[PDB]
Amino acid sequence: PPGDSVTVSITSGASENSCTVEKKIRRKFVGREEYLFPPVHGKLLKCHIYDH
Amino acid sequence: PPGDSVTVSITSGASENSCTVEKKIRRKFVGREEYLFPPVHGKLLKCHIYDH
Amino acid sequence: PTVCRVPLAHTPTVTKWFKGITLHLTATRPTLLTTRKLGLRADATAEWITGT
Amino acid sequence: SITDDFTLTSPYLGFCPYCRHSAPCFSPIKIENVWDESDDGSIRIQVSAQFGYNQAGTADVTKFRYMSYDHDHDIKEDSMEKIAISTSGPCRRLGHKGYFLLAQCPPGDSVTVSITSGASENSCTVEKKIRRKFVGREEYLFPPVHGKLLKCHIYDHLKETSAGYITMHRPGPHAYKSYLKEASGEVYIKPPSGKNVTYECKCGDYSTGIVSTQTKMNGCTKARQCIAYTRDQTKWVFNSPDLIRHTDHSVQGKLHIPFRLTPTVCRVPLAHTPTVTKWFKGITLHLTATRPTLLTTRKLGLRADATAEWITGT
Amino acid sequence: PGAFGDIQASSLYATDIVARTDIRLLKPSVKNIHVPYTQAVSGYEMWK
Amino acid sequence: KCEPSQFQCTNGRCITLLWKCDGDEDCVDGSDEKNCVKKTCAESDFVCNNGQCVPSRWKCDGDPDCEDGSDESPEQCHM
Amino acid sequence: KCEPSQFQCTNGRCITLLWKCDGDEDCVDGSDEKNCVKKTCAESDFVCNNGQCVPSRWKCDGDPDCEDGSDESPEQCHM
Amino acid sequence: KFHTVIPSPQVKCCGSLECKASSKADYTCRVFGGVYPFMWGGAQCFCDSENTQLSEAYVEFAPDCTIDHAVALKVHTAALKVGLRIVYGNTTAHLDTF
Ligand SMILES: [Ca+2]
Ligand SMILES: [Ca+2]
Ligand SMILES: [Ca+2]
Ligand SMILES: [Ca+2]
Repeated sequence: PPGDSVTVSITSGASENSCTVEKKIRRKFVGREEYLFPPVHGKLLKCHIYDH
Repeated sequence: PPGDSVTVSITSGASENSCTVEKKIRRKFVGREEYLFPPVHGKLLKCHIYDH
Repeated sequence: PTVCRVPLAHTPTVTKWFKGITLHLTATRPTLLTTRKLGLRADATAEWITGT
Repeated sequence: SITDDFTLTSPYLGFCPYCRHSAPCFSPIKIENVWDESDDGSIRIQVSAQFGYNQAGTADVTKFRYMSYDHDHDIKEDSMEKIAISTSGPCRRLGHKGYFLLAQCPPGDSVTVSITSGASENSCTVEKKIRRKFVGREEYLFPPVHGKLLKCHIYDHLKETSAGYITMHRPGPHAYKSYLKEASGEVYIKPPSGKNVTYECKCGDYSTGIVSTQTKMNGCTKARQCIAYTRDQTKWVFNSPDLIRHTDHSVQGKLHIPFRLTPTVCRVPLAHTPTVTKWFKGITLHLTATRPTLLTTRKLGLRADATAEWITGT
Repeated sequence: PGAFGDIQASSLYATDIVARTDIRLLKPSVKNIHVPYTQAVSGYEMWK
Repeated sequence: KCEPSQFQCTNGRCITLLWKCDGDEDCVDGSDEKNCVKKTCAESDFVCNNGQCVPSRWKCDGDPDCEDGSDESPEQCHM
Repeated sequence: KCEPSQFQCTNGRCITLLWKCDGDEDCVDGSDEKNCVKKTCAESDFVCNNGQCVPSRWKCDGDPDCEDGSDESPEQCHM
Repeated sequence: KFHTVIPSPQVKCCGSLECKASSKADYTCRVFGGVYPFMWGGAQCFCDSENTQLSEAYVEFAPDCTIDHAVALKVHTAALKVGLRIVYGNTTAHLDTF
């Protein structure tokens, strides 16, 4: 989700630590109409996503 | 609390899923004075609430 | 329908001069202040006042 | 004389404006004051409960004592890991002593101290504007790795420091409706087993006495016209705004306020060095800043036209 | 009230503080014990 | 009479509606308590055999408390 | 001298107060460390019978290491 | 910055309470007619309407004011003092004078 920092942590166990770096993460969208998540019905545009 | 979406989810079990719809939920106040929560001392106004 | 509880703002202090009054208002959260003359025409005003 | 022997004190029941169920109610975890004057974001919270002590009052870091809901006016103890502080997200707890907690918190609009589990899983919330703070003339989000050292004040994490004192007064009367019976048409008073309890009534005439057994009582028809409370409590209690004061409200002792404000050195960022373009009777500055930074100038003559702008961007 | 110097004292530990913060005490309304009150903002905070 | 958001006791007083059916007696004759249908009992309030809500410590203290005296019954507390 | 913000070693060099009593020898003689009363030890830092903070692996390595020689004691490490 | 202090209220069942002058800063006191207050445990007084409550509120110094505090000053005529590096021949001198 959008935020102002990125954190990686080891939740439990003996080596319980954390790390944080300043970084601006903003909501992104494709096209000319803002939205919160891909709606069910609409036209298909061209985008780029990281391959899982 | 105030937010931009409403989510119902089944936390644990075999059928662990979630659902989300876009809905603007904003903080509501009664009268002519903004407040965070009903204060201890004040006058009584007329308001409508859902019955528990 | 039921009754809620709403805050009562800090009572203002009036400074009186010739053909005019001055209000000294304090409000931690936004508050409404409306005025209207009692003559033939009513110069109604509305303002959300915050701070001193 | 400031005393540290907590065995002479006891917690009490405040009036939290916002309990767990989003309605004002009597709670053992009432927030009294919240102070935020440190430069690193930490805050000091006063709570009607007592942390870092056992039921008997002796020192014990792992346990906190609080006032039970029972009518016998009893003090209960519990393991401390049930206690958490939060404003918008979880807060990291730093220190604790007596009525006071020291926690580091993210920005938010309210301060909440809660008991997560157990029989008494309550909460308490008070409105308070907690905002991010920084030292120096350049904004940041956490202290950077490399920079110059300024002078800053932070709350001392140690619990042996002192920043003042708070008064301690005698406990007031506390009547419980459980002591009134009202069988058929007569008000009866019953002590909680082997205790001496006093009563007052105004059933036509003012009546008052001390009893330790069942009392028929005379001339009283409604339970609402009598009160009954105990007198053998002697532990002092804070000067709370939610307690009926005793007849003699004279100060009996003082308690340290831990986590005094101390001077130390913080680290602050150094902005990107500006590039100077020189022209006739004037210079042009090429500035860059990811976060707002302050740029002030002043002439060196009689007139001192002074500028002060929060440059951001490029 | 509401400006700089709303509270003054000859020194930090002096016992003769004098202030004028426009304290108003209100009539209690709720059943449980309470001391409702209202006050002007901190003049020191405003000046800061 | 008073505005409908305020309930009037059978004595000549009008109080706010939040005080009705709240477990506390506010009218001088207690008209705001024995009129609603609430029947809940807290954990510390033992429910007597007659249905009346009575504090738990009242039980088997040596004197009758309930209308039928269930508190003093040897069945409930064994001596 | 220097400003109070920086402690001065017994050599003529001033260092920031953040390096005072941090478990690290900062001054040329280590005077910045032998003045505070810190006595905590790490999980891997075994505490000798004399209170010295020493690594756990240093224990019973075949030669005396502590002042009192508790490291080589048969009680601590049975042969 | 001030820190408001609100002492524990005093209530008398069937009686009257009177304001008394105090030397504390901005000491404000009031007396209220009929209250019948409640605490955890029910009513605290037997009189139905003759209950009197007295409220106090004065102002003290905040505990953290020992560091975050301001001082007001009145400044008279300023005096000036300088240091010099007078030299002559092959000898240099340093001195301060008003
Ligand atoms: Ca009622
Ligand atoms: Ca019984
Ligand atoms: Ca060091
Ligand atoms: Ca060894």
